[PDB]
Amino acid sequence: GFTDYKVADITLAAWGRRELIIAESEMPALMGLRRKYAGQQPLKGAKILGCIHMTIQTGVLIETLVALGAEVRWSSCNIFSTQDQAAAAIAAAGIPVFAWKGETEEEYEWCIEQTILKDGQPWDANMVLDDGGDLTEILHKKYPQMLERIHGITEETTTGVHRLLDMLKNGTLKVPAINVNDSVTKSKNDNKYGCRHSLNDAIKRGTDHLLSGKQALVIGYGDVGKGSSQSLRQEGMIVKVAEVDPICAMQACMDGFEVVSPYKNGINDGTEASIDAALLGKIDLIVTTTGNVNVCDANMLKALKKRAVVCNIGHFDNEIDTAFMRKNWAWEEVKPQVHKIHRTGKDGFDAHNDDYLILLAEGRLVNLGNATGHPSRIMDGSFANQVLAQIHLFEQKYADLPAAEKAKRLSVEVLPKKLDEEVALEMVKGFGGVVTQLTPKQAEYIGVSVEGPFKPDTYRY
Amino acid sequence: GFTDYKVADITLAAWGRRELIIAESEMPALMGLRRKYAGQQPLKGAKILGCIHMTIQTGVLIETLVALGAEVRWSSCNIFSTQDQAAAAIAAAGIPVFAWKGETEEEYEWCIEQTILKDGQPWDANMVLDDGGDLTEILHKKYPQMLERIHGITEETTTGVHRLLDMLKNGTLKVPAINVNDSVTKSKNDNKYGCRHSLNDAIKRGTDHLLSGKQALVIGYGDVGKGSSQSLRQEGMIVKVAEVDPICAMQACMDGFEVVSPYKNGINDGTEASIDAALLGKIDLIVTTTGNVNVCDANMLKALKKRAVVCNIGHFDNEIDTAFMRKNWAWEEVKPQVHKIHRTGKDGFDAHNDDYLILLAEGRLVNLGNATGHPSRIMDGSFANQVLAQIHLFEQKYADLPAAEKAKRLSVEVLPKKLDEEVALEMVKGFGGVVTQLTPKQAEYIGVSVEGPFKPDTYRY
Amino acid sequence: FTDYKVADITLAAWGRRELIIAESEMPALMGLRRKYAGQQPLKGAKILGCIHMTIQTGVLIETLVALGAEVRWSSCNIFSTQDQAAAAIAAAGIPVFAWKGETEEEYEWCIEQTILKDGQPWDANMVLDDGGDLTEILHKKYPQMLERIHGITEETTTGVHRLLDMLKNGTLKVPAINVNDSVTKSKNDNKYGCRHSLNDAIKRGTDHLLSGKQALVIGYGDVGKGSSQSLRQEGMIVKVAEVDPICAMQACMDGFEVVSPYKNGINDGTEASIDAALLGKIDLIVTTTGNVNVCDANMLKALKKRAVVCNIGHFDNEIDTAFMRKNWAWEEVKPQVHKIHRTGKDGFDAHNDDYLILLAEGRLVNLGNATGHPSRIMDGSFANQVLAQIHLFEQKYADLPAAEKAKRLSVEVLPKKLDEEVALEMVKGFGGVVTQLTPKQAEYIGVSVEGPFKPDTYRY
Amino acid sequence: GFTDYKVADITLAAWGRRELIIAESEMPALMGLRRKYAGQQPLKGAKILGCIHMTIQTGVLIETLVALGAEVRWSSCNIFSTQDQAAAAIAAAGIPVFAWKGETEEEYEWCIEQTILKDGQPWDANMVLDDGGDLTEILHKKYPQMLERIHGITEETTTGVHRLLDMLKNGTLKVPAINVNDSVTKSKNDNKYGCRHSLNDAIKRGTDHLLSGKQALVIGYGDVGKGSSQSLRQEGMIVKVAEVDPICAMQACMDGFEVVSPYKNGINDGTEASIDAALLGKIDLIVTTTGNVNVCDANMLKALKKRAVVCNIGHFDNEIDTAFMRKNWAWEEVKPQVHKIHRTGKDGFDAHNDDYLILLAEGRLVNLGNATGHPSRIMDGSFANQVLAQIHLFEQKYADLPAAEKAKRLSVEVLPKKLDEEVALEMVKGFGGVVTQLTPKQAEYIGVSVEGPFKPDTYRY
Ligand SMILES: NC(=O)c1ccc[n+]([C@@H]2O[C@H](COP(=O)([O-])OP(=O)(O)OC[C@H]3O[C@@H](n4cnc5c(N)ncnc54)[C@H](O)[C@@H]3O)[C@@H](O)[C@H]2O)c1
Ligand SMILES: NC(=O)c1ccc[n+]([C@@H]2O[C@H](COP(=O)([O-])OP(=O)(O)OC[C@H]3O[C@@H](n4cnc5c(N)ncnc54)[C@H](O)[C@@H]3O)[C@@H](O)[C@H]2O)c1
Ligand SMILES: NC(=O)c1ccc[n+]([C@@H]2O[C@H](COP(=O)([O-])OP(=O)(O)OC[C@H]3O[C@@H](n4cnc5c(N)ncnc54)[C@H](O)[C@@H]3O)[C@@H](O)[C@H]2O)c1
Ligand SMILES: NC(=O)c1ccc[n+]([C@@H]2O[C@H](COP(=O)([O-])OP(=O)(O)OC[C@H]3O[C@@H](n4cnc5c(N)ncnc54)[C@H](O)[C@@H]3O)[C@@H](O)[C@H]2O)c1
Ligand SMILES: Nc1ncnc2[nH]cnc12
Ligand SMILES: Nc1ncnc2[nH]cnc12
Ligand SMILES: [K+]
Ligand SMILES: [K+]
Ligand SMILES: [K+]
Ligand SMILES: [K+]
Repeated sequence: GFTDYKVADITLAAWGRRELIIAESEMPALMGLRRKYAGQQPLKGAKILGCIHMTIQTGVLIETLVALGAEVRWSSCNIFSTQDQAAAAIAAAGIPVFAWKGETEEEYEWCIEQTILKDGQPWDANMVLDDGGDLTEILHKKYPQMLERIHGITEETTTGVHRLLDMLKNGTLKVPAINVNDSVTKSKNDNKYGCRHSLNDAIKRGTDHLLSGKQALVIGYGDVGKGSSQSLRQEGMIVKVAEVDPICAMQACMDGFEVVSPYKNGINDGTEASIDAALLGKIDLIVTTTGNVNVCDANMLKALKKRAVVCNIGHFDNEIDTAFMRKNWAWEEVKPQVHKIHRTGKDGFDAHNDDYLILLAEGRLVNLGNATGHPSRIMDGSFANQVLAQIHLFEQKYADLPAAEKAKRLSVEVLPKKLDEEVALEMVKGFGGVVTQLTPKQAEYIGVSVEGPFKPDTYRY
Repeated sequence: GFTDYKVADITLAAWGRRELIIAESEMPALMGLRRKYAGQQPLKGAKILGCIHMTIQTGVLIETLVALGAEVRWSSCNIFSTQDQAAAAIAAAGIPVFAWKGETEEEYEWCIEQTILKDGQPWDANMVLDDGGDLTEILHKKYPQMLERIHGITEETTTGVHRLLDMLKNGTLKVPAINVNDSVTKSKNDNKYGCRHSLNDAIKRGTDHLLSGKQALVIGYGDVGKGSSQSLRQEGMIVKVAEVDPICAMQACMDGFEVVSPYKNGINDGTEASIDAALLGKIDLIVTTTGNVNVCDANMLKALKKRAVVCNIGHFDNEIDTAFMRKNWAWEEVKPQVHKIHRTGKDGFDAHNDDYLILLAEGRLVNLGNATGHPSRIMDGSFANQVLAQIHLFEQKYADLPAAEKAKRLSVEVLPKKLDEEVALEMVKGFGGVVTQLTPKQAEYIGVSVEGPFKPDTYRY
Repeated sequence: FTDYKVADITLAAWGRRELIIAESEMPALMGLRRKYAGQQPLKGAKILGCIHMTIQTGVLIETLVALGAEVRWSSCNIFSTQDQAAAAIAAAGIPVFAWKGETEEEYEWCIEQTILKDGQPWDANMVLDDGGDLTEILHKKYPQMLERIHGITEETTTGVHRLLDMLKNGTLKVPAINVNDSVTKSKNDNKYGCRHSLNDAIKRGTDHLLSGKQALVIGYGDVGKGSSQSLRQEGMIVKVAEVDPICAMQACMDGFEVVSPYKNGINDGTEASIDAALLGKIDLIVTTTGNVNVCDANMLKALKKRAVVCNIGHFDNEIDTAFMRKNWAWEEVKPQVHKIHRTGKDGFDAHNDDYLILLAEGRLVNLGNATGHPSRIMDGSFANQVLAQIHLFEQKYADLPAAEKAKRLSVEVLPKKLDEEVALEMVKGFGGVVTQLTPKQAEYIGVSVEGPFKPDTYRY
Repeated sequence: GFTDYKVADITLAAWGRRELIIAESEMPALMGLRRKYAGQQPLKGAKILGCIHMTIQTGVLIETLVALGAEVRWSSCNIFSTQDQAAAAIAAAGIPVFAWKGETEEEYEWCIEQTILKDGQPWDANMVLDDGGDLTEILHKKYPQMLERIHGITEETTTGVHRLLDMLKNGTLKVPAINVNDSVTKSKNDNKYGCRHSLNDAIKRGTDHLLSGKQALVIGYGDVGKGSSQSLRQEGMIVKVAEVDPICAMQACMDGFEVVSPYKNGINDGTEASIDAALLGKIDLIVTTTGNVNVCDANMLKALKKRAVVCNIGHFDNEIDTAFMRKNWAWEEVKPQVHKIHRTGKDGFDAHNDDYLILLAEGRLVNLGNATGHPSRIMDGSFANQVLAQIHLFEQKYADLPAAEKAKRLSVEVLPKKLDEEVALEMVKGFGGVVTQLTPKQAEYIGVSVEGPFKPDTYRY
């Protein structure tokens, strides 16, 4: 009689299990780790708080951690990203999970709290796995005593790493962390190619709009913006790219994109006069990818072409001034996570009004909100890194170390390149790719071991 | 009465000057450096030994250094890469240059020595600009006393940087260097997009082969191999990629390439039996991009499809076992830098034999050997970095330090990210791109200064 | 009003919301609605319609109605209905018999409910068909009804083939317009529609990464061309099979390796003829041919473990699914997604690794596992349908003297001038601006400034 | 003692022959016709006037017609399209050819005349092969008596076909013609894919400009415009497309291009006010592809961005108003077939003026003028069709019919689909493609013969 969970519909469990069994065949690096370490049980004694999108892919990560000996308590890190059949299958396996698609903000907080508390008292957690830093933030602000027992944080995504680095800079980070994002088999796989697969996927499921021949503006051209621009361009959109980083803008130009600013001369003075109204009046689709605040602002929303689609694929919804739209314009739900925003006014709308925007996932991460996020074979790389980072920090046992040794180890680190390569090798074999072996003379010639690592730590790929 | 040069044909100078004037309009970063620094003359007193392909683009580099106060003596770093109209225009401007297309190895060594020796004695050089490390090697081995007076080396390319780091670890490097290669506006501009532009260019000029629908094998998937693979795929080739680095192989898979090895199970035991004969007998074009030795070896060459094209776009011709082909097979020159290599024997050939390979540029860098290398607007980035690096090491005056101080200063460094971004900004403006400026609130939100730098040094782009 | 059968009438409001959006995506269709509503050119038309009951078909239906027609509608595929579209049409008072997931028997029942009203043949006088099933039932089972019918407007390649065989045999009883071969249909819908919707359906069904994986597309006509591009743009390594060497030449020039599932291309019915090495490397096979058994039993036995199998041609007999029902065990993953266990027929190991994934039980995959073509592409096809319906209805074939009937009993396409007028409205929908020839320029190339701009021989 | 030719340099013949031998291995359909028909000499007694770009590819066509029994007298159909080594190799083989790169207009006419006249009298020609209709026109206008002996014309290109169809409409065409252009293995191969290969090739050879990230305007989107647009887009240009045909414009939208007009509201009223100045002011490259007159007019040239490249890949140079530019602006030759046009006036130019355009090949066919036109493997399809068309008409012997029978036989027709398919099969096999054979049951199912043809004649591919 297991009841230590909360999900939308437990009867979806059999369906979730069927898709988990498929996903395992799409995840050779993660499953290779499961088979490699199952006998050693390197996570025996680990008690992991996890906060990441409760998808089928996260399901395979959860069961790998458990198979290596960990206990876990799990929530999603976004209100719309849970796949309810994934959550059901995890709960039906006797694993505490608190997640459903379509949580309210209040419910989202409650779900994180259900992982932190067991039977009304703080759980004796000793490890954290996080995506975006929400669970990390709640622990440091509301449950600081628990961090006295926690050996480390393994953080999934660019935004959460930024939050960790700010805490470290400020002296407020209480436990060490591994930046899982900046493994090459994560950042340059998940962040870029994941969004390539899943951005156009989400726009199609939400609107079924033809994309070919239409105009797109992508705000940002980091890993997520590069992959997002590709997602649209490969469908035949005419893509323009905005950037504040001239190196990233240089890449956009060389990649065949016109680089433009929403603001005249690139200068936002906060008034409508600084908006490039002619440019925005021609845009059919705007996608924010920055990790920054208010990069699709109210004046931009006022100027967009009628019936433009607006969405965000960065971690948080404040990339888009949705608060402005809630205050001033009338929202018509088309179907879950698809809203028409009628720019004619606040109090009601004409069902046949033509002056509206279409907002996807209420500005939340659109690939997870309106589709299923990244595919299993991409998340394979990210979640193999997650498992290796959990093992490394749990084995280090930071919480047990004397104070002077803790001080040596209070940092935010990445996994060694050798492990990055071993993850990548299993991914390549999943495609049937064959990696060539250096001869001894060739390895000597370029100064590497036949076994790698093959690049210096400075290398950017 | 200027005679301090050696070029193919001085009457080509007018043509070269016409193309330099065009190249100037395509190189806004370099020309902005001219405008900003000409009055300050930051290279007054600099005496630069330069060794880099004597192209039109290098001409704009040379005249920028001169305009900023330097004296130079120049040679090419490859026997086939000079553009004779560029060499003549430089010589006609009264600048010492020793370079022509189609040098012999002996003539190549002689041309570097004419830069080192003025009127039969060592020139009082104090700066070095190099591409591949050949001039750097000759100074260290044959003219070590000249390095006592030299403040620095600015090294252009990956292979050259590797040779500098080898000297550094072995204690044999005598002066500090700036690794120009690893600016992002160099490595992820020049090395990649430059080869994208110029690889298919050179193959068309040399053979005029249709590439669409034919089978290519690219050896390597670093920056050069990435750009080379794109060069061929965008023409419609079916491109397969070989790699020893699993992370680079993972990128090739995700980029939509099949990853294969010339060797059964990737195991290169040196026998004919290890060659995947079925694979190589399907290949119409093989391109080496590795910076490594013998990656298109004798047994691969024996197995290639009849009439396959063989070429190299890494720095040195030993990527391909051309020595084996010289010893065993008969060479028929089609035209300069295009040879049919008849696998029927050494003593002569049937003019209508069908069993031959086509080798481009005798295995030397094919984009420079059979076309004109990278275009001006791409080399703008590389050569703006070269000029900033020359100013930086010349201002630092390493040669004037005491022995104790030199030891603490001897290093291989990259330019700071702020300068990398400033180069990028000028390139983007050259495309008409408009970079957005952060608001103060946005800059505070992501933790950067509004003027940049916008990324931590760990960032890979 | 009860003259309908849909899955769930309460989905009507949602369907109406999506119709209002689709109208903004269909400028050609809505321009026709606006130009002709006053003249009511379809007043008196009674149209039997058999085509995928999607949101896009809904806008087509309501354009016909807005021009004066009455209609009775069914879907031409058991899996292609969008239930919210069908509910919206039924809620508008329009007879529609269609839901997602019909059995074959329900499929036939639905078409019969359009043909019969109150248990006797409806007084139909026009037909709109997609694939020829409704056309075939009328000729075989209700030939008297064709006495009153002025024509058929047929949507798709397979349906046109069937019309041309009847005309050659002398069994076609009413004239037809081949809507498929308008350029704004064939070279828009058949190609770019599959480009948009094939990778869409495979992602919805499996959520598989496609980049880096190996695909085999069988056929390189308009659907194979668009299908190949749908996969290649995702980063698949796509190989193409063809029996037509001209289409094969295009596949080569477009950057694809052209291969055959059979050694030297010879399909002699033996396992020995299968290129097992080739098929053992394929992660995805898509059939696009309109032919029979082009992914046969022996190919299915030879495919790489866990390969995805689907069909985007009109009919499911492109794949030998009957063989798979007879011999292997089907595990439903979710609706229209089945694991087919090649370990035997009775039962399966839930952790078996030797299975295929079949999408939509071999039926049209873009419609079965996603929503088919997007509104802005279907705008072109369905504007041609409206013009074709108008033309044949105005011609009044069933009312002509027999000598006039004999002169008009044929299968035709719409004139090129109308094809250009549909395209112009599509281009304006993108914000494109077409340039007007000057008089000197028109004279130089020998066209009217108004068009048509190409001879009828032109292939685009 | 063979002197019946005129070429630039007969000593280039050995080089021409090496390239011909390579070309033969790239042209399997054409070489297969040599083998299939050599024994039967189907062209014995044929005397062919040939007028088509005197390239290496035309050399293989010429020697195929001779290998099947024909005599020929040849000229080029453009003043810049000849490869002088091809012309030399043909002359040295004893074949009358009159063609060199860089002819004047007067020399161009003289060369056609030398094919028509032998020893000062009309040659006893009985077949015509033409590219663009210039030879056809001269025959009909100046030598009409010769057409009483000619069995037919085989015309290569769209513009020539239009000129034939005009004559047929007016009743002035004197002999029947094969429209070679409209074989699928010609129009959808040569016109489209040939320009894909060779347009960016010629722009690189002429300017060495980076194309990635720059703005192009392509006028026309028929077969040449489709292939030209792809040539630029695949290099990373941002390509805009103009059309007068809404169906073709629809295809450009769906192919991912923005469709624009040089004129406001698309209305070309001949004034400067009609020009979309903001559009033209941002274009780096304009390419005319139409076969129409003055589609890049004087007001467009005045409005173009400084230093834009201007070129034409349609058959005739009047697509561009170069006459306006000769009459008003100063031309500066960069190198052969590359001119800077200084918009500062007619009376000289400043060597450092920035207000110029770059014109390639003086407005003539840019792929043939600045590079080598289409590659051998593409011209294989076109010229295999030419050979079959020559046999077809020659074996039908129109010139021997009475006038009343000629009238019924006079037509402009395409080759039957069966021959088109047979050419295509040979092209596919040259790539190593394997075509599948229908079973009897499948052939019956779709209503075709196992041997084909596989499509109705209405099919558009
Ligand atoms: N939805 C997903 O599946 C997914 C996956 C990975 C990461 N993410 C999230 O996406 C966001 C971006 O991640 P990333 O890895 O690409 O980070 P990144 O740093 O590589 O890229 C962000 C880019 O935004 C640019 N930018 C910032 N402010 C801008 C502005 N005002 N205008 C234009 N450009 C601006 C920056 O210059 C930078 O290049 C983060 O929130 C990250 O956590 C989402
Ligand atoms: N021609 C040009 O214009 C040009 C431009 C820049 C650099 N280069 C030269 O190109 C070479 C490569 O430069 P880079 O910047 O790409 O270096 P890189 O280190 O980024 O890439 C070289 C790649 O080769 C791979 N490799 C090594 N041995 C291999 C083998 N046996 N088989 C397969 N792959 C193997 C490595 O794993 C690596 O990824 C260097 O010589 C560099 O100087 C040439
Ligand atoms: N799903 C959709 O939305 C959609 C859209 C339009 C048409 N269709 C259907 O798709 C099918 C194809 O339509 P089309 O317009 O592309 O037809 P098409 O005639 O243009 O193409 C079919 C191609 O298949 C090839 N082929 C035939 N038998 C083959 C075999 N055994 N192996 C390999 N290739 C073979 C033919 O040579 C031909 O080129 C028809 O059934 C049509 O009605 C589906
Ligand atoms: N250079 C080459 O190698 C090569 C190869 C084949 C053909 N050609 C020549 O190229 C030209 C085009 O041939 P094609 O086969 O593409 O013909 P096409 O009829 O298929 O296409 C020309 C297109 O130009 C469009 N057009 C006409 N006037 C226009 C205007 N004012 N503005 C915009 N678009 C306009 C027409 O609508 C048409 O679609 C002809 O002269 C042909 O002989 C050149
Ligand atoms: N499918 C997925 N599961 C978990 N985290 C993700 N981030 C992006 N896609 C994801
Ligand atoms: N055009 C060029 N000039 C100088 N060095 C180069 N390296 C690559 N291309 C080059
Ligand atoms: K997923
Ligand atoms: K160059
Ligand atoms: K749809
Ligand atoms: K050529």
